[PDB]
Amino acid sequence: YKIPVEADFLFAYSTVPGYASMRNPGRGSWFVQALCSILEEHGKDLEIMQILTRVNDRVARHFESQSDDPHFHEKKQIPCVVSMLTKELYFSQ
Amino acid sequence: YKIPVEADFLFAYSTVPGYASMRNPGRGSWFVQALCSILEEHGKDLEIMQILTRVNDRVARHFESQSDDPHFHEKKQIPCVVSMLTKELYFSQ
Amino acid sequence: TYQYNMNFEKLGKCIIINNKNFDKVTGMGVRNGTDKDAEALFKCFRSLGFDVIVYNDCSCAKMQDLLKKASEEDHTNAACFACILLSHGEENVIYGKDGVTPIKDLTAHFRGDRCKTLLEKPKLFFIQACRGTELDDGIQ
Amino acid sequence: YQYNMNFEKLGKCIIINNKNFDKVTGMGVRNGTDKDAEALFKCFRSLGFDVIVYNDCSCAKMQDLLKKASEEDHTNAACFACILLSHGEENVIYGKDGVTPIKDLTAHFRGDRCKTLLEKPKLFFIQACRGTELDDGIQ
Amino acid sequence: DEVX
Amino acid sequence: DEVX
Repeated sequence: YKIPVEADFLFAYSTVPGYASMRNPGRGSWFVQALCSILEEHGKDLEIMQILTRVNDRVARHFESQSDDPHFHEKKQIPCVVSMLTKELYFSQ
Repeated sequence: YKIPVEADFLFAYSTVPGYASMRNPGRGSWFVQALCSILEEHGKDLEIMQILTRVNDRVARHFESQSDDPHFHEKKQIPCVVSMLTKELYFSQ
Repeated sequence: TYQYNMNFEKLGKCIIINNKNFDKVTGMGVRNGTDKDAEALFKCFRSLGFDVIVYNDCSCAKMQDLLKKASEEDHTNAACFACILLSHGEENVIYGKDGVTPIKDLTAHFRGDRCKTLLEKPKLFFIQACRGTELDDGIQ
Repeated sequence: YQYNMNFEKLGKCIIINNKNFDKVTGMGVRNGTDKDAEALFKCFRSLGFDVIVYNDCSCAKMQDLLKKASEEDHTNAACFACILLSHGEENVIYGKDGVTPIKDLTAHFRGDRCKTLLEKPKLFFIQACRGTELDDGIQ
Repeated sequence: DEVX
Repeated sequence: DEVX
């Protein structure tokens, strides 16, 4: 009858451990841009992992950093989903 | 055109960070038991996150530790899925 | 029996922490662009059906207390809970204006034994923040 | 929206089954892990993986196993899978001789370090402790 | 019930 | 672009 106290958590990190996260001063951070765009288009009809997987893809493909500083130039990013969910999650019906 | 070096990884941990993982000497570890049972029934027809989510549920509900040592008695467990995948994953077709 | 039960009076609370400015002593600069993030997140999650609240330039104590109180509220009629963090960060920790606080401590308030009204309900945390200094050069 | 699965092989599946441990590590026998390993072997074999089980591996061996695997040619493989069964602590897994970081094992398959698994899923299943805390549960 |  |  008991349920683990750590169960039913989900963490959608913008990036993987040890790595930085990119933010565009004019457009906002990459992860949020992608998250919102996909949610606007599929928030109601897709399962949460499907959404975040597509978010992963969007950040990974559509984005590449630009900077006069070469250290931060042409860099890439992949987000990081941590799921302790026990069920599928749909935001509708 | 470029792809992040950390992309397309998936980690299916038996438990969450900081926590132990339960193993039954006669029946095997909880996580593996659940994983195999779910894979046996749905490995070919379900997406990997659907599979691991059901594994999460099975470990969280069907299992509770038994032990003479009270420190390890009636304890619970929730696994931990870390996804850097960019697509849905089916083991068929 | 494979999906979370979404048949509740409300979908749930969505807390957005929008940290833009930081005390100089932290060594953290302004996070330009975070305002457009906070807005887009607001419009999106409001549209989903969440009761959205936006907090700005919070201290570590503010962030901790904020989430603590949220976990002490009654979520019986809520389907789920969501929290979005927008700030500077390092591995396992998030920046308030005042400094760093562990992410685990923020989320621990919503553990099953510490927030019984969100038991068996999904607890979502979206985190826009650095987790270290490494960069991904990419390939091909 | 799905990974391309139209390849000659599903991929390689490495199972590391650590049961007994060098006394200097202070870690005891992991009874039941053999039943795990066999059950896992049949499951992943049924999926279509080319499964090989390695037993009681040292840290150097585990590193070598995965390094060699990442250096193989996965051009005709849809994906790669690795299953780790051993004692562990946070961020580390036990070899017979002691501990090795999980990050080091998996880093071999990074996009820039394994070009034939680029844009292909790399799966790691890990049965091991990640600390000493226990979950008392509730209700 | 042992732990890993 | 900047980093967080």
